Amino acid sequence: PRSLKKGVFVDDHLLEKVLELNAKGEKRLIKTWSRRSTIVPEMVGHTIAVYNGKQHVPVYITENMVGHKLGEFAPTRTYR
Amino acid sequence: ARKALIEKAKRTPKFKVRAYTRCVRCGRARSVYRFFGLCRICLRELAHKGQLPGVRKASW
Amino acid sequence: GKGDRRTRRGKIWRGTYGKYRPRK
Amino acid sequence: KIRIKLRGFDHKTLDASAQKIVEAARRSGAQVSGPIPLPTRVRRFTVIRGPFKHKDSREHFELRTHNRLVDIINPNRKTIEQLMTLDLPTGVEIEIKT
Amino acid sequence: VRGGGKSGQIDAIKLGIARALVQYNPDYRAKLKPLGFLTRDARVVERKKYGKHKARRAPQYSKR
Amino acid sequence: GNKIHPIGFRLGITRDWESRWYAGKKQYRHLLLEDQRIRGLLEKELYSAGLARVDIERAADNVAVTVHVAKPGVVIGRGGERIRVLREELAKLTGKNVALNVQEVQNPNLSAPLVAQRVAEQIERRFAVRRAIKQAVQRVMESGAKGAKVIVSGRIGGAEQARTEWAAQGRVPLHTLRANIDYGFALARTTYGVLGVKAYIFLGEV
RNA sequence: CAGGCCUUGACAUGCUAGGGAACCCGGGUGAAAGCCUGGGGUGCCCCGCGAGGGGAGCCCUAGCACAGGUGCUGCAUGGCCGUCGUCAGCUCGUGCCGUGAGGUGUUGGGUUAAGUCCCGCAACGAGCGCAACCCCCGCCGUUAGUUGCCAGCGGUUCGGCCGGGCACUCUAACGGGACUGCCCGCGAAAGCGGGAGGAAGGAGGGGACGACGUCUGGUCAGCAUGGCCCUUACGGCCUGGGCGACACACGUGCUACAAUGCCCACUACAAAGCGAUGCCACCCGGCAACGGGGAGCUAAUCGCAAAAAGGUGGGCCCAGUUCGGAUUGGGGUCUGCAACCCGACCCCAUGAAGCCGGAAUCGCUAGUAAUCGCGGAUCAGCCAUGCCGCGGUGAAUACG
Ligand SMILES: [K+]
Ligand SMILES: [K+]
Ligand SMILES: [K+]
Ligand SMILES: [Mg+2]
Ligand SMILES: [Mg+2]
Ligand SMILES: [Mg+2]
Ligand SMILES: [Mg+2]
Ligand SMILES: [Mg+2]
Ligand SMILES: [Mg+2]
Ligand SMILES: [Mg+2]
Ligand SMILES: [Mg+2]
Ligand SMILES: [Mg+2]
Ligand SMILES: [Mg+2]
Ligand SMILES: [Mg+2]
Ligand SMILES: [Mg+2]
Ligand SMILES: [Mg+2]
Ligand SMILES: [Mg+2]
Ligand SMILES: [Mg+2]
Ligand SMILES: [Mg+2]
Ligand SMILES: [Mg+2]
Ligand SMILES: [Mg+2]
Ligand SMILES: [Mg+2]
Ligand SMILES: [Mg+2]
Ligand SMILES: [Mg+2]
Ligand SMILES: [Mg+2]
Ligand SMILES: [Mg+2]
Ligand SMILES: [Mg+2]
Ligand SMILES: [Mg+2]
Ligand SMILES: [Mg+2]
Ligand SMILES: [Mg+2]
Ligand SMILES: [Mg+2]
Ligand SMILES: [Mg+2]
Ligand SMILES: [Mg+2]
Ligand SMILES: [Mg+2]
Ligand SMILES: [Mg+2]
Ligand SMILES: [Mg+2]
Ligand SMILES: [Mg+2]
Ligand SMILES: [Mg+2]
Ligand SMILES: [Zn+2]
Repeated sequence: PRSLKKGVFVDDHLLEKVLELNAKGEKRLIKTWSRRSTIVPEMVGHTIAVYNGKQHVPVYITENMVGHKLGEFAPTRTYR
Repeated sequence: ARKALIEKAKRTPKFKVRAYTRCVRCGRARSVYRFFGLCRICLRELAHKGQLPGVRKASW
Repeated sequence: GKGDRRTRRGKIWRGTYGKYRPRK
Repeated sequence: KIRIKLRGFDHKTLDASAQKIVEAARRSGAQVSGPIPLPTRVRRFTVIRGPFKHKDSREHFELRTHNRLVDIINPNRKTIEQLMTLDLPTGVEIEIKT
Repeated sequence: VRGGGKSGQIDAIKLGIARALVQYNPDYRAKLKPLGFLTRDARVVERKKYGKHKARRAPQYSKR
Repeated sequence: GNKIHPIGFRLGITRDWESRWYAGKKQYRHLLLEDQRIRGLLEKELYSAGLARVDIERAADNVAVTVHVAKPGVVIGRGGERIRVLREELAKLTGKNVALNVQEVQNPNLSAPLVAQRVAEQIERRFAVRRAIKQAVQRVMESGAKGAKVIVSGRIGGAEQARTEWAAQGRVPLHTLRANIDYGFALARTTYGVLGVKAYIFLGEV
């Protein structure tokens, strides 16, 4: 039962940094702190290193994991 | 209540959802009333002194 | 009971409105 | 038709002061609509008595805002003489509406 | 009738009726008093105190 | 750790507020931070004058600020050289064309805050505590009064273990509302920490 | 906590110096901080015809005096609070008794909620406490009618809507009233037990009030403060994370396990409060949360606001059920820069435990318990089932 509204949020830090990598083919890795940003299509086939709060975790973004947010793939806590 | 945090006054939050009352008298940031700008403690003190017009000891 | 979101009481207790408890 | 509300914290001043406006017209105006009470708006403040913990103590404080009406029907022109600058209260506020 | 609840009112009505019924004929007090309909029930919702869940009902303390 | 403030406990009765004025939920706080800041400067300044009370009245941008002092001299100054500085220094903080009286305390030995300050001073002056207390009560108990009492906190004479010395005379029925007990607290900074002096002076009755 | 950064600072008072005044708009890299940089801009004093020169305020660099620490010590401390405990007790003055610590008073008999009062007494009196003066509730009056009503009577757009009246209700100021005063019985008194009259009867209910002191009680993270300790950092900025973890255990609670009950209709009766950049009537879109538009409020005048339990009618027929609503898929609305971690709120689908709880253990003596709903502080929103108040309905029992 998730939600947000009409305007799908994404931080332009990497947006105008992810598409900017497209107008040149592709790239490899992107160091980010903004896990607040919603994963959109122009990312599919990329590798975004998200931040735990300690380190940057590589995250090969895929087709299905679109509607989700970067943070959902960067587990914060460490357990048994 | 480190001076560095009594900077709250900024009003230059960059995002208004960062603003936060904070007692004007003791810097208190945890039980600050609106109508006084004073925390629950400071309010008790000055109230006793009578430096808060009208504010009397309620009973009933 | 006061804990069933979809009942008259559910809404009242939770102090909300909706299909199961319209605003007059 | 002179409506003048009287709001204050002190029911004695806002009361005497209120009966000041009443006579400063009973010598130059309609019998006036007399001094009307009007419910008081109490504001309560409840705080844990001491600092740190002890959440079961607390002390209760209230700010009682008393009110009044007065109201001088018959816009007497001779009344504003006695009711111009012949006041004395210190914690009272006054609203004038015709 | 106004204020309160229908059962409170029922008792209020009980007063007026006997209070008016007395003004009508003061010789009626002598028969009403023995059953005190002339008395005003002072029992009123007792205030809620702090520290207590509701006036008298106190919180529950664990393995003291 | 009990006992309510004697003043706060007697506001509606034998004892009136030190700030009389109505305000709305939009200005009350402002007319307070300021109203308080007034007491802030006046306290640091008119110290030597020995300021007992600092009433303050307000209206449409008006201000009373009646300052009660034992020695009004230091207040006013040379002819009027000072009561002018501290009024221009005052109205500077708050552009409200503020008045500024200077009442005189008839017998400062019935002014609890003063009596407290007195004892407080003597303590910073390495004096003997018990004496000052006994004296204070006497001075106050002699200048008329139906009762009096003084309480110095702890760490007496720099003594490792804090204590609490007091002594008093006449009556000081803190439980009776219809009394009138000027209360006055005075701190006392030292080389070995703070001390707290408290003063009570049972003046009238009904 | 990790990482990127400032280091005379985010904030005080000052200082000697190269320099440009102030303060306005820019651009690079940036996660943001920062850091590098571009123009706009030459006001104010005393000189000088002028170029310009030296000063004021301000800011800027480099070096100072110093800022800053929610760093340690609540046994170095102030202040405030908790606690025994609203328990009825703790003391003093003078006298008297003891070599003395100390005693007497305060013990004793009656009595009381009470060191409350009476009677006794080498004690006579006092303080601090009890009580009483303060608040709220219960009856009546006086003052006061843009809130009350045909109480009356006159017009109904049948709405106290009109007229106009304050009498009622109420609102809120001020007073009246209760004193064991009156009657009988007991007593020596104080004061019991009964009766009358009264709204109210013997502290009429409920508050605020908590003595000398005791826990080396609590708080250095509210604040204040002595002493230690750090100063390119234990100080400061920021982005992100964590305070929300989960094999487990406990406290306080919420919702239940159902028929005296649960649904859906329709209907009736409260009090307190709150409402500018906020309550939001009404109308329209949507199942709805909510969205549009939009009247009124500056608030006894408008709004929050439906009170709910109750009542009338209908359904369910004893089933894990039309009980219970956990969990989990979906699809949405909002606030907010932003709801992954980690927000409520709708709507569809899911429909878990739970048939009243071992040993133990808690509350409450009357408008109390139990039960029902309403408001507020804080607050963008909210994780409030918390807390502080509010008013409906309204018991059981106390031999001892
Ligand atoms: K129930
Ligand atoms: K201690
Ligand atoms: K289960
Ligand atoms: Mg958005
Ligand atoms: Mg500090
Ligand atoms: Mg906030
Ligand atoms: Mg705050
Ligand atoms: Mg159900
Ligand atoms: Mg109740
Ligand atoms: Mg007192
Ligand atoms: Mg020139
Ligand atoms: Mg301690
Ligand atoms: Mg302490
Ligand atoms: Mg500790
Ligand atoms: Mg003696
Ligand atoms: Mg002997
Ligand atoms: Mg002797
Ligand atoms: Mg003795
Ligand atoms: Mg004895
Ligand atoms: Mg006594
Ligand atoms: Mg009446
Ligand atoms: Mg007798
Ligand atoms: Mg008392
Ligand atoms: Mg300790
Ligand atoms: Mg302890
Ligand atoms: Mg301690
Ligand atoms: Mg926590
Ligand atoms: Mg329950
Ligand atoms: Mg049942
Ligand atoms: Mg609609
Ligand atoms: Mg619709
Ligand atoms: Mg979240
Ligand atoms: Mg069953
Ligand atoms: Mg009891
Ligand atoms: Mg609620
Ligand atoms: Mg809220
Ligand atoms: Mg939650
Ligand atoms: Mg709630
Ligand atoms: Zn404060």
